[PDB]
Amino acid sequence: PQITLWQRPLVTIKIGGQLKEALLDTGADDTVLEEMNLPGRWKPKMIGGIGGFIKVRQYDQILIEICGHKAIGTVLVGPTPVNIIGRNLLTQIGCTLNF
Amino acid sequence: PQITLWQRPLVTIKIGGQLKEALLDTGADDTVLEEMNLPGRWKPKMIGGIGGFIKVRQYDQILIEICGHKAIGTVLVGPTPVNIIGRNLLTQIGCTLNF
Ligand SMILES: COC(=O)N[C@H](C(=O)Nc1ccccc1CC[C@@H]1CN[C@H](COC(=O)NCc2ccccc2)CO1)C(c1ccccc1)c1ccccc1
Ligand SMILES: [Cl-]
Ligand SMILES: [Cl-]
Ligand SMILES: [Cl-]
Repeated sequence: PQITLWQRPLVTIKIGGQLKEALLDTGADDTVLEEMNLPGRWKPKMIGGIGGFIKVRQYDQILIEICGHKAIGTVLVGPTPVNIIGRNLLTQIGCTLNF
Repeated sequence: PQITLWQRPLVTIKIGGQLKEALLDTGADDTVLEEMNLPGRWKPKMIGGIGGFIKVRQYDQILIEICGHKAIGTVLVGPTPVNIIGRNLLTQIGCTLNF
């Protein structure tokens, strides 16, 4: 699809068999989701946002569907104002910016 | 142009006669630039994101040339870690997400 930016680019994602709403964020290098359960082991990661740095849990090779496109990659879990799909997964779904 | 997401979507902007580098951020509702002087009246605002909030100055009706395209709108100025072009100006240049 072609998504305009008059409103927030919120889409449905599917992870762990559940639907969630998430923001397509070209300013984010990584994908960060609000508190949830994911399988396997996690590693520590510090991420910097507009307000400062936060600790998150890094899970690798996680299956996630974004706006109907399947991806398998790194998902960070932590305190975020909204679920964000960052460039690591936007590249997997073939997303570009155009003007 | 078609801007890839393999790297951060950084472009050249021109504002107040100054050339700067800025991030095209579909996850940002607003445009926020690192500390600089702008003409006219301003009012304070708090903007939130990962890590919390930052206090910024809000200037309205500001002219910005983004990657050669003129856009007018509100520009926030404060302690952001990177210059961000948010949706309020991305819409003006006809920027869309495509996949
Ligand atoms: C009242 O309205 C808001 O509070 N709006 C928020 C917003 O637009 N706020 C905002 C406005 C102007 C400039 C910068 C920012 C802050 C948001 C931008 C988003 N992209 C980059 C995200 O990049 C980072 O956080 N840095 C690195 C990183 C790496 C991996 C994963 C995430 C982030 C930089 O921050 C918004 C939002 C909040 C609640 C519900 C829906 C949306 C939001 C918050 C946090 C993340 C994404 C969006
Ligand atoms: Cl990844
Ligand atoms: Cl505006
Ligand atoms: Cl349009």
